[PDB]
Amino acid sequence: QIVLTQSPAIMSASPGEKVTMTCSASSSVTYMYWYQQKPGSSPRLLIYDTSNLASGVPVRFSGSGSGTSYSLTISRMEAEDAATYYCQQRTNYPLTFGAGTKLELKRADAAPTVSIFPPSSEQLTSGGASVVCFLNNFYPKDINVKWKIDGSERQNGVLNSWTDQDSKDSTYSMSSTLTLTKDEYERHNSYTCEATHKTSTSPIVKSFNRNE
Amino acid sequence: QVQLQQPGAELVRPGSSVKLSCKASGYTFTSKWMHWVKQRPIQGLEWIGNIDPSDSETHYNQKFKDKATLTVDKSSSTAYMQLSSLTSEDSAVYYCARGVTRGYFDVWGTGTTVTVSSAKTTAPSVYPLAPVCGGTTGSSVTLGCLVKGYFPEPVTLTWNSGSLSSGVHTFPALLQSGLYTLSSSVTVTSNTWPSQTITCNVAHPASSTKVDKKIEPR
Repeated sequence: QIVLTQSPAIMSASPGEKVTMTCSASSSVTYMYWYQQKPGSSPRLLIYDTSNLASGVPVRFSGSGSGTSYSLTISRMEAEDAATYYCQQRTNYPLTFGAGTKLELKRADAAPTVSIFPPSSEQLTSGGASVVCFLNNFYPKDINVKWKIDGSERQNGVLNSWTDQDSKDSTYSMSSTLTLTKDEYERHNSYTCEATHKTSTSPIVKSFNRNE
Repeated sequence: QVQLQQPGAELVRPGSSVKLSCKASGYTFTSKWMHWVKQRPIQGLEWIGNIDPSDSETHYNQKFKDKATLTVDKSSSTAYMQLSSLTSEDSAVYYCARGVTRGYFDVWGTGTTVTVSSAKTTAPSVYPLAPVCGGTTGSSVTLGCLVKGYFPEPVTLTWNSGSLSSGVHTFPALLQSGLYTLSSSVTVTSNTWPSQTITCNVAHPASSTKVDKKIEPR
């Protein structure tokens, strides 16, 4: 019945430095358990009964704490450690997990690359028109999209999907797609997708015209 | 050694029931506790219950009664979980888990993704995405392949039958009223396109579809 809060929610650390992750319990707890989950894979046990390490766990992970405050410490951050980490408790059945500390690998500031695509003739045949705007290779994850039709902003019918952090260059990529009807698409001419990133206040602008 | 195999995905309409299994090997099944965990997109891990086959002990999470009924089979070697109710709330990844006594887990199963939806199995579409009329800025050209309106997951998207893989960003699908929408981008130099052939290939096992779409210049 105990509620476990893991802090912070999103971690950003560079390879080769000390990493301290913390979990906090509502009331007194006797033993703590930690779990690692890499993207697209089953979770695994790292630490048990607070201190001790599971078999197969590399010598860099450490755990400590008591009562309400507990910590998982990584002495030296490695590339294969970028994963989500979860809190785990007993002696109160349930038997609950934490929110999940997402350990995300640090990268030097990256600027997004934008490519806007007009709706295909195959979709315009069916009666639908989806304008796809690709936002590729940027750091960090947080970014804002703004669809502008003839200058006026559009909010409904927008689809936004992000990718997980890349294993090679450690950058994020997202796909922005606005869905419209054949009637709604042909009424207007200019279509713009704007990217508002932390790297620059000036929006990265890619646009096209329908009549052309 | 210790392996907990469980089926890929189950797709069942609201109201009806599902029987999940977990083929356990690498250890003595009747010795260690078997636990079950539910994981949702952005809500975290939720523990359901656990069975000891010994000594038959069946624990449950109070929030999961009586949505889940846990049974075991020793032959044969399997640990069962029946979900009775089935609602849109139930749509999640369900994990098998081994543990030595209450209440922590050593090894986790492959995980079965359960999708509770009234939607029917449907074939994909596949559309070619070509750059603006004229030329692309710089030296690197960007191409795309849009797959709209398909159920269920997944779809295998490969460029040039498997000859093109470098600089490819495949974006995860999103639910849009019963049918999924997936997109993928590829970045190559201007000396390769449109001098050489580039084709996006999509296959859907649930509908037996094989689409090869060539990106023609506008």
